[PDB]
Amino acid sequence: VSLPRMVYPQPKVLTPCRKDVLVVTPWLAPIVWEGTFNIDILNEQFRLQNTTIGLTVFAIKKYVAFLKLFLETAEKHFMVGHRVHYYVFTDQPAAVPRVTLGTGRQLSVLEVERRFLSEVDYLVCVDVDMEFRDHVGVEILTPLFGTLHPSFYGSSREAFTYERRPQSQAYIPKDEGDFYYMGAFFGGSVQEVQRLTRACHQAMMVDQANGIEAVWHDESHLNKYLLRHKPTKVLSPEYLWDQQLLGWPAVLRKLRFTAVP
Ligand SMILES: O=c1ccn([C@@H]2O[C@H](COP(=O)(O)OP(=O)(O)O)[C@@H](O)[C@H]2O)c(=O)[nH]1
Ligand SMILES: COC(=O)CCCCCCCCO[C@@H]1O[C@H](CO)[C@H](O)[C@H](O)[C@H]1O
Ligand SMILES: [Cl-]
Ligand SMILES: [Hg+2]
Ligand SMILES: [Hg+2]
Ligand SMILES: [Hg+2]
Ligand SMILES: [Hg+2]
Ligand SMILES: [Hg+2]
Ligand SMILES: [Hg+2]
Ligand SMILES: [Mn+2]
Repeated sequence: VSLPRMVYPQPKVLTPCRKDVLVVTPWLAPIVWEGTFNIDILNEQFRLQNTTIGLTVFAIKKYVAFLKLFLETAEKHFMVGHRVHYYVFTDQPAAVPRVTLGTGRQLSVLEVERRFLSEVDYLVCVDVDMEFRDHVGVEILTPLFGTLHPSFYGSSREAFTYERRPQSQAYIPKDEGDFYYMGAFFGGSVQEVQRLTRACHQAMMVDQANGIEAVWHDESHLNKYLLRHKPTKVLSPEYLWDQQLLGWPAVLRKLRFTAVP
């Protein structure tokens, strides 16, 4: 469907978006930083498609305590204006807090899937011991995306904590690797996310049988997958930070999703 008339600042071809950071990967995938996108145009594009975003989180044992802040802040900053379906996987259904949600947003509690394919267009998978502090919207939606780990975004590949043992399916040699993605925030279309989760599950089963466990578990496999299946968008550390441990550097114009102290 055609976009309606819109009035906004004209993009300037001879004026770089950001001159301090890389905003596009070598395989032409945008790296999402504040200043690279006009959210009004993007909101229009995704709303015209009546986009539904599923947000999945696991809250087991004492982690159910993080749900209230997580959901409350998600209501203020996550995909506001769009259809959102929260999926909370927990071992304590009765412990899930009663959070008030805006219109067009719902929450499903699953006690511990084709359902995802028929319910949402995109799946966003994150850790629950976090809080949203600023805008996290449709600028992240794409077939497959990963997020730059805050501890290695400025490091050389040799420093990346990839699994280095050739006996592991998550193995990545010192001369390979684009970025080190953190397992705490990834997503994409339901189809691509299920392909990724299926691939990692099978790879971890193989390691299990071979008597080996990847150095950083699921994250090690996530990195191996994204190395071989390039993400169509990469999120900057604005999307995964810890102000207490890492402060607020100039390169980050916004701190959007952070660890809870
Ligand atoms: O006993 C646990 C351990 C982990 N988690 C989930 O797994 C995520 C990632 O593990 P964790 O946050 O403990 O380590 P980090 O990922 O912070 O290194 C947690 O945020 C929770 O979402 C959980 O629900 N119960
Ligand atoms: C849960 O809170 C967050 O995700 C915010 C960012 C935390 C940044 C932590 C930086 C220090 C290292 O963290 C560890 O890094 C290894 C890989 O080297 C793994 O990713 C661990 O899960 C992570 O805790
Ligand atoms: Cl998840
Ligand atoms: Hg720009
Ligand atoms: Hg997920
Ligand atoms: Hg997750
Ligand atoms: Hg994998
Ligand atoms: Hg897995
Ligand atoms: Hg994975
Ligand atoms: Mn965490």
